[PDB]
Amino acid sequence: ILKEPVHGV
Amino acid sequence: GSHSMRYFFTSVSRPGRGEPRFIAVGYVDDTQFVRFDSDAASQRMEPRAPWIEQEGPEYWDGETRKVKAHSQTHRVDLGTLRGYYNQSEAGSHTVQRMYGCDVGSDWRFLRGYHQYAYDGKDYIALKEDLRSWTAADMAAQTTKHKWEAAHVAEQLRAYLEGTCVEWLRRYLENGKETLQRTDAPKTHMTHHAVSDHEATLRCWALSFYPAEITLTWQRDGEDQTQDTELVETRPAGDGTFQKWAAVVVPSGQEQRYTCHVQHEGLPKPLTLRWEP
Amino acid sequence: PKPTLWAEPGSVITQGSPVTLRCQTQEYRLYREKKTAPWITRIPQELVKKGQFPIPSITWEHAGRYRCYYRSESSDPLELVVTGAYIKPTLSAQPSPVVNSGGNVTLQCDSQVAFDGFILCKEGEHPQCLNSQPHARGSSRAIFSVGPVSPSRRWWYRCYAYDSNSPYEWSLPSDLLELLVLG
Amino acid sequence: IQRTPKIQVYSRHPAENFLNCYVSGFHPSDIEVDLLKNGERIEKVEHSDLSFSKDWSFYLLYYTEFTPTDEYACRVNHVTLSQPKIVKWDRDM
Repeated sequence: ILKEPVHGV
Repeated sequence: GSHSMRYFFTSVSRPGRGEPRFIAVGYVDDTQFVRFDSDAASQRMEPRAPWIEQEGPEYWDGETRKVKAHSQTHRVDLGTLRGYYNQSEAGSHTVQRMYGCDVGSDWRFLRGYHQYAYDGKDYIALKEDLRSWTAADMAAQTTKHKWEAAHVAEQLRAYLEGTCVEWLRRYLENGKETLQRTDAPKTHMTHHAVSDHEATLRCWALSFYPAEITLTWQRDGEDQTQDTELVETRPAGDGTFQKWAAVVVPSGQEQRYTCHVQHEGLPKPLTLRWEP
Repeated sequence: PKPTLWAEPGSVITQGSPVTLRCQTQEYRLYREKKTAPWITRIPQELVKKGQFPIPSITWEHAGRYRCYYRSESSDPLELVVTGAYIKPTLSAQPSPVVNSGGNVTLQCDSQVAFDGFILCKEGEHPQCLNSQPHARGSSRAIFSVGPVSPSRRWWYRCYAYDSNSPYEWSLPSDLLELLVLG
Repeated sequence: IQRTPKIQVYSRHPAENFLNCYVSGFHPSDIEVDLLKNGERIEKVEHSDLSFSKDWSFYLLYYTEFTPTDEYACRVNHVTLSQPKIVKWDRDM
């Protein structure tokens, strides 16, 4: 699956 | 034995031309199983493997909210990045980002990884302990700070050793015949003529998986190397892979040669002998 | 009795353009080392007779070494260079395009494409070059010491980017960099 | 730091089908790939999803069905090639 949350640089 | 599920993300700004394009692609080893593409009529994360096909809504709903999320967070990084570098509007830029986790011959985790890069250049990767970062680049700490700080390497360290590996195993099962099985390399040999004195000898290897593999020439049991063209292991286009290693040989001496092939899908490594 | 192998207008043709090879009986063989060149086999016998091997719109495919013979002996090698395939690199004069009459200087063919080999040819009358490599590792920027100059002659240049893994495959030449010799 | 792509015009299987143009190790992504028969761009050009390596250089795959029968080649124009690099399918590379 997908990691979350994804963070902005 | 060992396996690995990992993701690829790539947003690429296109000034004027509306919003930047975003692409997400998933792999378990060398088998693609999901994808995203802001330009496709789908607007949803899509299945590319029979074994992921068998995942109910809960899955495809979630994966879309998350890719979407990813789809967005990068969209901004793209300009945020452009700031850190102060770059004009007229001119595209590419933000990449890959991450995945591997597992030893026991499916109990080997290692996790998470890297980022702006414009085909390493930007900030996650150190191997998965608690620290490596911001190779000056105003790349601006993100290193926001992260080593906000504690991402923390709850990200939880994903890699957690959910990541867990789902990697779930997939490994649902896709036993595809994922855990191999496709030995079908091989043959071509002999093109160069001239009166020389002639090339090429050793092929088609329709095989994993894409991992080695190919070498042994003239009289003396491996050759720098003088051996070696195309990158290329995608057959049907899940399998092909690769060939050719060598320029003295015309009338081919019999001396033997091709050597190694591949997880081969019990003993095969030693193809040009002239038996 | 090996013959003379040349080209017209000669080798180093900018892609898209045309070039022709030549030799010296009536028996004429031609071959590209390291890997056959199929275009040769397509030349009408109506040419081999005379020993003429034409190229309409030259492309990297051709690019490579070539020899001539017929049995006899192989002619001296002919280095066929295709140019203007890849994007152009930028030519700079470190640190001033302006040097005093009589002085060593420094040219710097910098490139935006990842490449590992460069050439520098004085355009000012035929072109005469010099090959070079990148001193940095992540960098694809080559350097050339030059001169010593003098006003008694115009030192103008252009450069090329190529990948060692296809040498007869060059980039477009850079904009002509004219030098300014004083005193 | 841009970079031309590694081109490979090859068939899924040998003469005894599908036509592949494999562009790899290239950067930026923005790329143009066309499959062509005797010179005419082929329609229905199918492709892989964009992806890349460790060094970040992308890699793609355009493929169409066909037969080893007429000329064949792959047209390609990146932002690294002034004009489209074409590549004829060598039955044997």
